[PDB]
Amino acid sequence: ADCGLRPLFEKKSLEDKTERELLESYI
Amino acid sequence: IVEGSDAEIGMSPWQVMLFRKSPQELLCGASLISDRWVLTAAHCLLYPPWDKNFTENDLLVRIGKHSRTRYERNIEKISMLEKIYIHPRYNWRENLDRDIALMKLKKPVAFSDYIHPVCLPDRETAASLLQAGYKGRVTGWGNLKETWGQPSVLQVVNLPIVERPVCKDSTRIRITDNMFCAGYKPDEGKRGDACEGDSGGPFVMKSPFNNRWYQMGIVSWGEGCDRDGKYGFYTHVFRLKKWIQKVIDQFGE
DNA sequence: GGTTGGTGTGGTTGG
Ligand SMILES: *C[C@@](*)(O)[C@H](CCCNC(N)=[NH2+])NC(=O)[C@@H]1CCCN1C(=O)[C@H](N)Cc1ccccc1
Repeated sequence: ADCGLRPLFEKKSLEDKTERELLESYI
Repeated sequence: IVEGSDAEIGMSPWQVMLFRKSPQELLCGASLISDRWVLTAAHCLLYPPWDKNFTENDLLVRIGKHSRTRYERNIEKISMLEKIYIHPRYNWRENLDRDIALMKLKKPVAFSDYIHPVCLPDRETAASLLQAGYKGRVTGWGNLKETWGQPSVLQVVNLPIVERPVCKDSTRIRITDNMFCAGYKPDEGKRGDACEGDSGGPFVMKSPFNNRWYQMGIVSWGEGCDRDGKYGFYTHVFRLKKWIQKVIDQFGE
């Protein structure tokens, strides 16, 4: 259902110090 | 993990640590793909060539960790395996083809700030994401160097998916379609990789479709940790979903 | 385990 959406990261519209590396890949 | 960092709290609500009863030690990582089912690499449970043959009995699942060492007193949660299912074509002899195993927990894991399941790859997401140069995220309490020494904490590393072929001229091992390799290239001037301890580890992705995270890989093998010219072989979770979804949908949670 | 605080999320250097 509500898979892969973190209650402290996605879920409070914050992102990790490295997440960003990952969507900069996909260019 | 090799050449990586501390996981920040709640960076992987999914990440599970599966680790021995007696002696009380760690054997692998798992990912919680739902309140009752856990995804691990099989070789964690069975490698006849070293006597690995653990049983629902001899193994322990512990969800919501952070520290390697301490028992996270009010976040960390320990569970009872009801059954394990190795994949019929698991090939422990040769090269680890569909080196996967599900295991269904005794009773359902309550979800939390800390416990949350990952997304399982849809055919679609699989199409768009699994591509070379694209980064993915691997995690765990594994050796810090191939040899020595271990984290007191969950390490996380960001590695790039490697070209299908490149993988190949890396290892004489007979590589297959239920295998994807991942790494920084010799010269790509960036490092990290999984390690002896890591296995079953989720190798996740974030669809910028919905911003959900996806398990794509699983830690499988490769030669050493961070060998210049070597790349970690994960498990095409996708590639093997149907068997994956057959069972959950057969006797699953 | 280790700085009675923090995901070793209370209040017992352990458990
Ligand atoms: C259990 C594990 O976590 C581990 C994953 C480590 C892989 N290293 C890197 N950098 N990705 N798996 C293993 O060590 C497996 C299980 C048994 C042997 N093995 C290996 O990866 C060997 N190092 C190589 C191998 C030998 C025979 C068949 C397949 C692979």
